[PDB]
Amino acid sequence: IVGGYTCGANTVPYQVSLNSGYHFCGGSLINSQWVVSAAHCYKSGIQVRLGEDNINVVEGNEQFISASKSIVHPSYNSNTLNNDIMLIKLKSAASLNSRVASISLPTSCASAGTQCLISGWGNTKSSGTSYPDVLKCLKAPILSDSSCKSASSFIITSNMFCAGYLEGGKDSCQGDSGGPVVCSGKLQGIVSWGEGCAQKNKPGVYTKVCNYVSWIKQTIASN
Ligand SMILES: COC(=O)[C@H](Cc1cccc(C(=N)N)c1)NC(=O)CNS(=O)(=O)c1ccc(C)cc1
Ligand SMILES: [Ca+2]
Repeated sequence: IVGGYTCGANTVPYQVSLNSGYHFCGGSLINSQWVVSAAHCYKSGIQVRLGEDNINVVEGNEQFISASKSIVHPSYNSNTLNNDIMLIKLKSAASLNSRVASISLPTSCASAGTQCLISGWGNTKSSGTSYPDVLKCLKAPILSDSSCKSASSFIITSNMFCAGYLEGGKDSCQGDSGGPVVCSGKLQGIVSWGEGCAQKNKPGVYTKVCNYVSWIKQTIASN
């Protein structure tokens, strides 16, 4: 997260860390046994860490659970990152509480100008590198599709949306991928891609979750 603020211990209870010997992507807990992340975060031997704040220090509210099955979206295109969404099922159900809680799926798609919460343990520098140990947060509004294309020249699909500031300075970054974008109390996006970080006229691009609710529900009810 570039230009954000320290969230505060366990203030984002649905935020998860994907670990394969080290943190490599974020994700969101949608129920006691399922996690949603980005398909480009796919990897074998994934361990899900819940209740995390400082990812390098056992603080007491963590739950480390191995994944038993990973399901990348059937139409994921790694070249364009269209349909950049993936489902991860935990070996055993997590114990839900104040510090470990699920986030609800949307019933409608968020609209332009809506303020959302983006979070992750990603890089905090637009130039160079600096990775934080604690969870960072950022408030950012959804942008209109035309305004996004006009300024960035990005080729967006109907399964993506832009959020951030055309002025630059604030944005998600390397390592935040797979993480949550929450608006109106529901999971509306997944950190997917961008061009550099916090660059002017180059806002972040996120997977539009409201288009995948049906797929998610059907997959979870049968796996
Ligand atoms: C990979 O290194 C980076 O600094 C960022 C990471 C990132 C990830 C998710 C969201 C954001 C964000 N801005 N909100 C940033 N991505 C890039 O800079 C990738 N763009 S790119 O122009 O470098 C590029 C384009 C196409 C290919 C095949 C490879 C690389
Ligand atoms: Ca910890």
